Amino acid sequence: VTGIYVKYWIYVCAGMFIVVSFAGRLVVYKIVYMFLFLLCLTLFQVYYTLWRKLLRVFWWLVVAYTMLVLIAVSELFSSILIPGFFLLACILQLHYFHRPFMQLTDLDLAASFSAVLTRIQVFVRRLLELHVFKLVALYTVWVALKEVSVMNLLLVVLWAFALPYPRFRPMASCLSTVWTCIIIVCKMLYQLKIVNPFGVRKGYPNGYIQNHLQILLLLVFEAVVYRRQEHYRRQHGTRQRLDQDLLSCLKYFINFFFYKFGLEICFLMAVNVIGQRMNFMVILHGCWLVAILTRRRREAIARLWPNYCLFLTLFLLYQYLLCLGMPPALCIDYPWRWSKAIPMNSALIKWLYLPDFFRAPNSTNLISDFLLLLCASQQWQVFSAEGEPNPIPNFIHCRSYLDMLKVAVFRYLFWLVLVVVFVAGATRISIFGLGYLLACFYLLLFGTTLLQKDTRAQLVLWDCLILYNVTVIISKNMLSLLSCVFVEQMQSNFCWVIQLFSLVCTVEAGIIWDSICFFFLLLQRRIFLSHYFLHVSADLKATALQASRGFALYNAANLKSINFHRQIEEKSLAQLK
Ligand SMILES: CCCCCCCCCCCCCCCCCC(=O)OC[C@H](COP(=O)(O)OC[C@H](N)C(=O)O)OC(=O)CCCCCCCCCCCCCCCCC
Ligand SMILES: CCCCCCCCCCCCCCCCCC(=O)OC[C@H](COP(=O)(O)OC[C@H](N)C(=O)O)OC(=O)CCCCCCCCCCCCCCCCC
Repeated sequence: VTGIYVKYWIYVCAGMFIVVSFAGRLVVYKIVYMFLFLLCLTLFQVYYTLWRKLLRVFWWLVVAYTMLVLIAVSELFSSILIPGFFLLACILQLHYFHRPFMQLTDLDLAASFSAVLTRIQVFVRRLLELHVFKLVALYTVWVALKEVSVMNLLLVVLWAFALPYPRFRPMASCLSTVWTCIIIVCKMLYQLKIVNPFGVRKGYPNGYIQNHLQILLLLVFEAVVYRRQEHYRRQHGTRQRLDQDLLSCLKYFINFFFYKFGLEICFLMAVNVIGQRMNFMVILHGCWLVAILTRRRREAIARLWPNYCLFLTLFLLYQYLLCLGMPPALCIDYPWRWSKAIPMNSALIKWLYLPDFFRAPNSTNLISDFLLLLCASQQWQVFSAEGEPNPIPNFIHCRSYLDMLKVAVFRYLFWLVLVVVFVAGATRISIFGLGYLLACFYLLLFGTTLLQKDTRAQLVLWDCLILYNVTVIISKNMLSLLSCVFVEQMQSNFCWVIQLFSLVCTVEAGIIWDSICFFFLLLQRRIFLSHYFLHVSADLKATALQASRGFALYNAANLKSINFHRQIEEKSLAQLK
């Protein structure tokens, strides 16, 4: 207990200070002073100016806060109790939990706990991108959803154009913390009962500042993790190691999952956002995806990556700005929505991503675009971060458990892809379904002969098929307009146009079979290039070289059987004679 108190002390003080909220209405003593002190301490910790370099000043400021609280001190039956408890807690933390805390800040379960803690800390530190990603998710899914307005666009923009540029990431994070503190102050200011009628607070439960508090808590947790990693670091290959057992391969993928499949995952996330949003902006996304994908060689992808990333981040910023525009203070309306008889209506203004007060554009899909941005930034980092033919004969045959998986992946997956293509084609009625069915049929008929072909024609035909699939994706995205904007009019005019395509409105979901088909096709395209498949193709060629002997052996067996029967009949007839 003494060690726990000496170690985990400041957290109790922070919790006690935070517990001072919901003190009826807004009182400067209740919030302003305490909230300002907590914000100053948190900002000092984030910037490491005092709370991580002059913690004596931190203790002095804690003592000063306790003195101010004392100077400040059923109406007062319970209100006079929380300040006393907070003062007592601060005095206790300053009595014994101050010097040992500063010093520390400068049974088979034991081994398991040690291993779990070491793995978690190593992951948080080395794979700091994961932490950054969690903080980004908590800073985007809240600002873009809860309070979509000014005073939250600054932090969103800062992080959005900090993620693809890690050189700006550290200071930007600190700036975000400062901005969060400012937002918190605003949330504390607007909660007062002195308003009486951008980004108004309108505090209902006075739970209306939980977003900024959670963002600050996540930032503090990330900073604490980084500081602990630095303290541990100051104190106290894999590819060849792949082919021993399943555990080694699992650990190797845990290490370098993104390094090899980042482009595939980014394409999959682009398809996912395309499916989820389904608008004109998505038409732009699809056009740019085909533009990148047309250049087949990876070096062209390297050349065109920075343009992709910059275009996508500026597109995200434009989307967020377009979400919040023309504040309702000026009662004038947008240059489109008049009382005129212009052909546009509510359906088209919903489809076309435009700001309208009657139907504000959705703000729970920017998350998918931001995830795509994160994938693109990680892949840009990977791009900037730049014998087996002996083993592969030995996985052509079976060993402990890695060989079975290798043969099931590099040999028995070319047919699962065809099965998935057939299922996708036959599970939804359209012209695209017929095209998928015909492609699957042709591939299945000419499977083995295609496998034994050289890599060139194989990649040519595979790229043709995947480009047809992405063309189908973009065509469905295009026709979603006529599927939703002009449902009744087109239905009355023509019902066969609704027959030939899936005209239902989508509004993970939507094009799911198509997405997995795209995934499997891209995976098989990647497989066709690895060395592992080379000697599987060699085995197929060897099987082709055969088939001049099986017929001979069947004939030999037939001759053996017929001659045995003949001999027994001759014995019988000799007996008869
Ligand atoms: C939400 C919480 C989840 C928590 C999960 C915890 C468990 C999962 C952990 C995830 C795996 C983490 C693996 C990290 C691997 C780091 C590799 C690494 O730093 O590269 C090696 C480093 C740095 O090389 P470089 O300068 O970039 O390039 C050198 C050269 N140019 C080249 O081509 O490269 O150069 C070096 O020489 C340094 C080598 C250091 C290697 C560190 C890893 C050691 C082995 C793996 C340990 C952990 C494995 C996973 C455990 C999983 C447990 C379930
Ligand atoms: C309720 C029903 C549930 C049904 C769920 C079914 C689950 C099925 C899981 C199947 C797992 C297979 C996924 C692995 C993905 C394979 C695709 C892939 O990664 O390509 C292989 C890549 C590409 O080659 P390369 O490393 O770059 O080669 C170096 C160089 N380029 C060269 O070639 O020169 O690099 C590699 O070659 C790496 C090869 C590693 C592949 C290992 C696969 C492990 C499979 C794990 C299956 C475990 C099943 C457990 C069953 C439990 C039952 C209770």
